[PDB]
Amino acid sequence: CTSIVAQNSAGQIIHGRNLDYDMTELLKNITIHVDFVRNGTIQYSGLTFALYNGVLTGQRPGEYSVSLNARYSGAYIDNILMEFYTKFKRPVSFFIRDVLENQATYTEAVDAFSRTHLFSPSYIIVAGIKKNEGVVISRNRWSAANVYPLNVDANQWFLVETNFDNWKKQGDDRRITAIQKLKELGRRNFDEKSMVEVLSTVPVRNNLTVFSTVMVPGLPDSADYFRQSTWILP
Amino acid sequence: KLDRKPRHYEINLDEPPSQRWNQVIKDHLEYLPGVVEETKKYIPKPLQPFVWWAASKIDRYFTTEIQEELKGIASESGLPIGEIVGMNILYDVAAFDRRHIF
Ligand SMILES: *[C@@H]1O[C@H](CO[C@@H]2O[C@@H](C)[C@@H](O)[C@@H](O)[C@@H]2O)[C@@H](O[C@@H]2O[C@H](CO)[C@@H](O)[C@H](O)[C@H]2NC(C)=O)[C@H](O)[C@H]1NC(C)=O
Repeated sequence: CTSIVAQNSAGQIIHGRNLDYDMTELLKNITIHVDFVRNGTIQYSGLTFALYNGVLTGQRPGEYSVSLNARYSGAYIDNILMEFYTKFKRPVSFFIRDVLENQATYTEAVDAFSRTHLFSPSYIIVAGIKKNEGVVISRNRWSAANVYPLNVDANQWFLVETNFDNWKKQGDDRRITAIQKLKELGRRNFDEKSMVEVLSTVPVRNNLTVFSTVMVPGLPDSADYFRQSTWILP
Repeated sequence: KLDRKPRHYEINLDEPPSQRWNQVIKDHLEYLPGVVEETKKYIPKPLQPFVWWAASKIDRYFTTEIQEELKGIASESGLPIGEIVGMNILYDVAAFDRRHIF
């Protein structure tokens, strides 16, 4: 998994997301895009898979978009019980969907994802519409959260996150490549097609990549864009 | 080949929750049994007996709305609900292969 958020010079915020899944080819056949509608209006959209009614890559059209990366640290043996415990205590995919349904603004969604409570370790990447409205939320072991927002005035116009931390994070070829590619393309004139170039660079795209998607919640037709922006890889 | 976009669906929140995913399940019914069988293999074997036991207690983890959706999904797919609940809770169990640790 690779989640990217970038704000260009014009102020547009782009959310790119690659989903890497070990059970790659079977999942491609059941990858779907969904519009959740109520009273004839799209409340929120998301990518999911047949049998899964939660959302891990989704958008509140016009307001914000969100993607969740699993977070894998060492000592999987030592902590497996605690991992299963928090996953049952607060189901992750349905928590995300509940936020998309009941939180209307970027600021409201970021606070909901930052509440101090049991939550499975993960990275929640949220993209907005206003300035610096792009954040990586680090859900830590096992109830705290840290936020790392955009700082365009400090020349911090993009955020990239995958699945790891500590040494393994700094050595992730997916994360390193995406950061190099964003710097090559540069902040100015960075658009959704630039995000497509980044997400398609090897090894950001790799043998386990199920789909690549781009979300721009700030667009006046963000729902229409998201409905055709996802690519199931061959 | 050239158009590799995911199929689009509208999930009507005004419909009863047990009926919302009918069309999605009907369109992918061919693939669902193999996905389930292959996903379960990623759960560590020592913890599989616990997952199935805990997953039957569906009323403890989800709102009534989500409960009815999961039950509707299990009815339309013809697959045991405990397995469907387990996969949804262990959202990343098949994302990152960790069976070599066991
Ligand atoms: C998508 O599905 C195809 C379809 O294959 C089968 O379809 C169903 C009837 C059911 O039996 C599924 O479990 C099967 O997958 C997949 O193509 C098959 O891939 C497997 C891989 O080992 C192979 O054994 C089969 O011979 C393949 N069948 C054909 C007709 O080619 C395919 O792998 C899935 N993924 C993608 C990306 O298409």
